[PDB]
Amino acid sequence: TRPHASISEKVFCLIGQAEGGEPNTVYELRNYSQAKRLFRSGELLDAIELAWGSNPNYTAGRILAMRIEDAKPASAEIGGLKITSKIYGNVANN
Amino acid sequence: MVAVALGGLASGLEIGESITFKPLRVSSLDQIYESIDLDELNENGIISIEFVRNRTNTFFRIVDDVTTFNDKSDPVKAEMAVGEANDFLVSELKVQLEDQFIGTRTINTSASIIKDFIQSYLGRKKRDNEIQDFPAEDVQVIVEGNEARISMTVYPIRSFKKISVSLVYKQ
Amino acid sequence: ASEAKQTVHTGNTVLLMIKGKPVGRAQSASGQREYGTTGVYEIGSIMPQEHVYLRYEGTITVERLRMKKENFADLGYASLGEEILKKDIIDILVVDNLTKQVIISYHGCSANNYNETWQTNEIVTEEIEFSYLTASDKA
Amino acid sequence: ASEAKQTVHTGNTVLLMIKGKPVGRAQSASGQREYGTTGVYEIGSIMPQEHVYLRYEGTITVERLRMKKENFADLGYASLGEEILKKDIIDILVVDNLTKQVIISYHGCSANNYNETWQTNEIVTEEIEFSYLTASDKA
Amino acid sequence: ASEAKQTVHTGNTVLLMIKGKPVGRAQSASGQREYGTTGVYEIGSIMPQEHVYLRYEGTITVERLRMKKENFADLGYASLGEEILKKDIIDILVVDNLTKQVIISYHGCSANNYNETWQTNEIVTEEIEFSYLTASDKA
Amino acid sequence: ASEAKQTVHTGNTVLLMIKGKPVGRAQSASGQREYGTTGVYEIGSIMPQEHVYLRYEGTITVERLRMKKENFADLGYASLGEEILKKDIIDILVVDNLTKQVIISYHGCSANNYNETWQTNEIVTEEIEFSYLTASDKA
Amino acid sequence: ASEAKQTVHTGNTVLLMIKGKPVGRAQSASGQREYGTTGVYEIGSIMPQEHVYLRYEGTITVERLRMKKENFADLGYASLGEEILKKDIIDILVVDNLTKQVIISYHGCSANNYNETWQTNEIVTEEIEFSYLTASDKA
Amino acid sequence: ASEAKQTVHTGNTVLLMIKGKPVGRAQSASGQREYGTTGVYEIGSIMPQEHVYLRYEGTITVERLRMKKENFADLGYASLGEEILKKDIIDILVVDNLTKQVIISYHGCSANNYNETWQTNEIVTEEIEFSYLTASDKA
Amino acid sequence: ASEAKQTVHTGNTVLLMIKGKPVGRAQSASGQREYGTTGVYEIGSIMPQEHVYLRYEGTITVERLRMKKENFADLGYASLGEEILKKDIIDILVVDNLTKQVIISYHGCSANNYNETWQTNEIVTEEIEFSYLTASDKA
Repeated sequence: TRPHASISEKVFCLIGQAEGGEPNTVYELRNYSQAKRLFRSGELLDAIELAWGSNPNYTAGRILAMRIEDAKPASAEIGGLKITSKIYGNVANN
Repeated sequence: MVAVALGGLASGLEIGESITFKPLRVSSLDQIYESIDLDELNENGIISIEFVRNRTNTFFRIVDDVTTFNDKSDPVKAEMAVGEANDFLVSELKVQLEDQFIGTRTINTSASIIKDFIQSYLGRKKRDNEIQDFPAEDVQVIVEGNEARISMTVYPIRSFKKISVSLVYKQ
Repeated sequence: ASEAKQTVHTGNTVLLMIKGKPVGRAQSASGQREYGTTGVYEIGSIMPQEHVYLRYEGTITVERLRMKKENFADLGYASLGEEILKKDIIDILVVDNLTKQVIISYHGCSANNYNETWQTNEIVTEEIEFSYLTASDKA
Repeated sequence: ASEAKQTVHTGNTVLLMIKGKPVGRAQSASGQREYGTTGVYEIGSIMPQEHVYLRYEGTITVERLRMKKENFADLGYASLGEEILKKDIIDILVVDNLTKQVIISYHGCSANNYNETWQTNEIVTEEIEFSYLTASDKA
Repeated sequence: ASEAKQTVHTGNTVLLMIKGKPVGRAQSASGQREYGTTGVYEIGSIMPQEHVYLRYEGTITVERLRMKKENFADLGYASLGEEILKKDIIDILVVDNLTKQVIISYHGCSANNYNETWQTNEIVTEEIEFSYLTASDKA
Repeated sequence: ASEAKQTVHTGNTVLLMIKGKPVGRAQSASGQREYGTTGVYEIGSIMPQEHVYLRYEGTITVERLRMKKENFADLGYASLGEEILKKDIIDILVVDNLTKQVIISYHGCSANNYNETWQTNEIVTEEIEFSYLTASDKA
Repeated sequence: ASEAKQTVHTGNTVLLMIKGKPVGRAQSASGQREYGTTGVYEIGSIMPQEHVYLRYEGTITVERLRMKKENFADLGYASLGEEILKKDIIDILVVDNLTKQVIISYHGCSANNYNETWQTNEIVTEEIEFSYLTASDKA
Repeated sequence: ASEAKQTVHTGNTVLLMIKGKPVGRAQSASGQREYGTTGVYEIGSIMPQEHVYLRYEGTITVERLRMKKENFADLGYASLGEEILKKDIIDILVVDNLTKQVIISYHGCSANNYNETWQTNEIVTEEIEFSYLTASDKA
Repeated sequence: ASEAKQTVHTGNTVLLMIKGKPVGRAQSASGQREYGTTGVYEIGSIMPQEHVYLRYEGTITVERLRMKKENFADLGYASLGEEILKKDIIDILVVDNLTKQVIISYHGCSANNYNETWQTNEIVTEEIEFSYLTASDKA
């Protein structure tokens, strides 16, 4: 069932204390479902939806965003494997 | 005999038209398979039939035309409709090349003339919508002696297969 | 002066080819086109604001001396009576004589008229005017 | 150079025949045709998609010096006044002088106009323009 | 007599330039304009009271010999088929050969037709007729 | 001749403005009115004694070429479907291009119909017919 | 001039689509609407006090050349006889050719008449006039 | 271009047949239909809620040149005076000339009017307008 | 071509006769009829069940140039004033010129209107429109 049905030129930048996703890398954004997938929490997630929810008529175009943090992923060495989390931040410990 | 029925349906379709999601008109199917099972079959290149009870009606539709060939990277091999269109187009191009050039009138039928004939043929086929598009500027011909080596590109008709809806209720 | 070094094309150094066959003893080949250039005007401005290309129209006329054999009627490119209904679309090329390199091509010509003239103490002449889908040049 | 070996037809080596009789001292014979080539266009495309042959139309004009006897009025092919109503359809042929071989034939010509001119110190001339059903060539 | 002292412009001392490139071996450049001058009349007076300029219309025709390289189709200013849809507005200048000083400029030309002619024992020729927005002269 | 000195208004020297914005590439603007002039008659007299103005009725039609952006549907003056119920009364002005001086004003226009036409090889056109409360001119 | 930069829509750069399929070789598409604008009057005032939109009415006419295959009767959008009773509501779109972007949409068209014409030496033509519920534009 | 490959029907390649006999020298055949599309409205909503097909009405007009023999009066399909009362229902077909394949059929035509015209120096013409029960197409 | 062999009737080969006398210098003769074809409908079916011929109505219009003698008023077929009350029913025939064979006959014509026109530098013309009981053709 692989084929199936299931159920502005002025580019704008945001930078600040995001609390989700790998930092030190620019991300190009188009929809806030993409934002929640990456920027789980913090002021950047509010800022993106504010930019696209800024005005009843007007909206920001594609947004360029970076999490500016020194975050690193949780990891473990056990058995014969080294295990690394794809998530970056304190939440990866869970 | 289900494969017989599928062959009777496919032979009735337009050239290049897919059996994908077409009705089968089978009465009842001894079906074990559900969605994940259908994924397992189709990813393996095994055609599967799904029973669908609509709100007020019932019909049996076939999910895809994937061929037994496993590797999906080349849809000419993996997909039957693309292969059928490729076979018919190639046979027509073969015949037209035969008539135009292997009449062997002269060696003076230089490479540029062959390039022009190719481009006119692809233009006609674009006009017929037998092909989606082709590069006008990226056809090359090299001729030496009695032999011409030709390379061309064609963009196949790009089919559209998947949709996902995220319905949200508010207020 | 020499053929390889002259900077201008001439009738001496150009062949006229149809269906892969050179047309023997053609006299002229005129190409006409019209892009239907329409200008856009307004109230409040004298000048045209812009020009839009509405429709493409093309014509080619080939003039030829009546060959004894292999004239257009016998050679099968022109036709007479109901035979027009059975003549498929034909493509004409204009090629360099030296390198056999396409100068321009008239993709899919189709006839408008077929004109003939016999006259006292003069060579018999023929003329066909084709409409064609599109023209293009390569290499 | 010689008649048998020249590759181009000329007025010297072509006879004009009507009703099986050669037309003596004809001066020219012009053949005109129109296929009514109409192009098909659409919304969404500048170019013509295809050309369709709507209607066939043909004309032949024969120019001749006024023979003393056997001019077209006396010979009975042209006619004057109500006599047009009684002249049946006529066929004209263009034939090779050497082998008496048909070059083209104009099946069923019928007159449009019959023009005459007398002038000082000049040969009298005649002209007929026929419409015809169809043209064709054989052998 | 000399170039610096002659009081009349001539084809010898004028260059035709397009997109900053001189057009090699152009033969003529005709400029046509119409102001749509309409006269105003009344009941009670025979004469026109005044003339009003209703609409501005302009045309330029450039005739050129078919260069071996860099003809208008190859050089990219003219175009064939659907390529017209992709050719941006082009500007043509008429410049003095001596001082490279603009005589007139045709702001934003766009093609109407692209005409070609091959003929026996004659130089191949080309002709483009452009519509243009406005003309002007400076310095 | 000149704009400042011509005694008659023309489409070249008049702008059409709506909501303070000039309408780009409008083609015509027709104003129609009816005063409902009824004549008063009697027994004892053939002629009308006087004419009374019963009712005022007004219409304006604006014709425009379909702009790529900012057509009437996108620009928000025309509307489709139930959106009519939400479009407030709109005022249209006819202004001199030179001095930006009001020639006439149509106080409070409201649409009657919104007409569109796509056609082969032709520019897309639009037409709106408004009813309006009153017209007036100032200065 | 170019397609991307022209400011006015044209029939060349617009596709007509029905049920997700482009209509091949359509000739025109006219959209008509009426808002039923009624004016409100009184005793004591000549002018209309306000205009009220009473009823929405819409029509679209599509003209098309009779395709050999896939004409409206064969393609299943038009219908003949009692088949009308079984044809569900259909939606027609007008789309930009370049970006496949909806210009306008006619939500739920339904036929009023289906007109055909065969004529001597002319292309066969077809016309359907639909009534539709509402129109709208997006993006 | 050719008959087998052209994508559009034309009057050249379509026959008009009645009672199994081809109609010789017909000039046009227009088909008109009306579905009686009525819209449903309410109090509380401006738009039409739905459209209902109330009644089917059909007309076909055939125009023909008055054949010497076998005109409609002599051939027995049209009739004059009380003879109408005795002419049974007749069926007309529109067929492809090439494959003799039915394009459409007008089941059970019956005449509305029979119109004739004699005129100076012009071909005599005839026209019949039939009402018919239903139309349909097969294969 | 010839009169005996042409397959189509023409104004040249048809005479218009009234009361056994040929009408000299008539210009046109139009015949109009209506059978009053009414369709029968029901509740429970969209289509018409059958068509019934309710009433027969016929008209003929004859246009003629005003003859010096023997115009319709002088010849006694038309009439002016109360003379209509005394003109009996008249029969008009349309006959072949060659064999004097009746093509159609209009049994018992009677006038509706008698129209005349004098105009500067033009031939005077006349027109009568008759109602008639029935039409028929024989042999």
